[PDB]
Amino acid sequence: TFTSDTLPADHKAAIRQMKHALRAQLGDVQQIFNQLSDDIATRVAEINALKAQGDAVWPVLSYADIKAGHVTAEQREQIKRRGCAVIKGHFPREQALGWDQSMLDYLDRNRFDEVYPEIYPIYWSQAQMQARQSEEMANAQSFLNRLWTFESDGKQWFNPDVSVIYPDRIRRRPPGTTSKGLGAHTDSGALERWLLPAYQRVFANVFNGNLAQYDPWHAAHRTEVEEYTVKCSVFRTFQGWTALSDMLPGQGLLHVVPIPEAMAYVLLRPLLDDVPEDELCGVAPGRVLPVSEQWHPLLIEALTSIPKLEAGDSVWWHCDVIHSVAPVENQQGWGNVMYIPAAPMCEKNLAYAHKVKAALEKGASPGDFPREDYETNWEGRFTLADLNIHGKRALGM
Repeated sequence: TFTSDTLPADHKAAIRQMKHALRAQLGDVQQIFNQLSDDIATRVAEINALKAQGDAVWPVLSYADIKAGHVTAEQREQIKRRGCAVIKGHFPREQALGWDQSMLDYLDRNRFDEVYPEIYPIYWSQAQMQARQSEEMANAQSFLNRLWTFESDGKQWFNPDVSVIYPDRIRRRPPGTTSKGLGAHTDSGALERWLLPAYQRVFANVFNGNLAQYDPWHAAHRTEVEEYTVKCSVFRTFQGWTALSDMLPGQGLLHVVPIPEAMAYVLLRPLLDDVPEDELCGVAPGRVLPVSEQWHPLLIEALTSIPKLEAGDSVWWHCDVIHSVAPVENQQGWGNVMYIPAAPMCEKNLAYAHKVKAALEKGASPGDFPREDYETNWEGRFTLADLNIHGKRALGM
């Protein structure tokens, strides 16, 4: 047919056959697209009404409620409707600020300046690993993972109560920073969204025109997705990060299209009649899937900034959620973040977990990132001996 488990040799030819196949399957894609657009528009309307009232768009939950298990059904519903969430006070402010200073002292101790939106190529600081295997992070990941329908029919697609250690970096942006930011896009695959057999199953109700039956919270088959090698090696239910510093409004902040089903619009857009044969509305090999005003005006107008944050808060967004980082000139305040996602245990993530453990043991850069291995001979590094039981399970040990 047109699907391919790995990068097709001639991606343009594969794209042309996929369009012919799916357009035939859809029958009247334009009509389907208009209805989906109207539905998405109801959400955009809700969002603008909230913004007009100065009301919060991003769902806001207190970590206190997550910890006590007192998040209401209405709150859970809201997160599922918006596809994102802010966890207030996930970690006390002084703990998050302490982590930031701890990592700086770690860098000084190992003379980083002599051996080396500045993204730090460090992964094994005490702060990073302790935050990752903390009871607070575990409670958050479990809660978020459970917003998904992970058990479908007679199969459990993933363990929502155990998330794998996904070693990532930290980003520090001091006052005065001027950055272009990052254009709107989605991760977890680009061309794969259309050509990967697994994604054809995930988005079956999108490509067959039964949008009413498409549920972005249905986990089935997402765990079978393997991004092309031209990259993320794990299945994430939510991307996310913890604020290491307070973050002020308008200062080049994270924005998202708080509509998880927006991906359906993205998937059908290239199938309309104003799209060149070979083109996929900006999608290109080895690049993140872009979302623009040119191809997705309805979606771009829904981009919504995170609200003001205090160090210790954490923000999360569904794996299909479109996000960006607005540009900033002469940034006020700091913009420090520690990236920590939610990747529930499953065959795919267990395979990466074994690799993570080996990298940790050596203090080397994780496979998904550039091979810099700065920490291989650093002192004060988090080691296997520092792992608590939760950390061990998160590493498939």
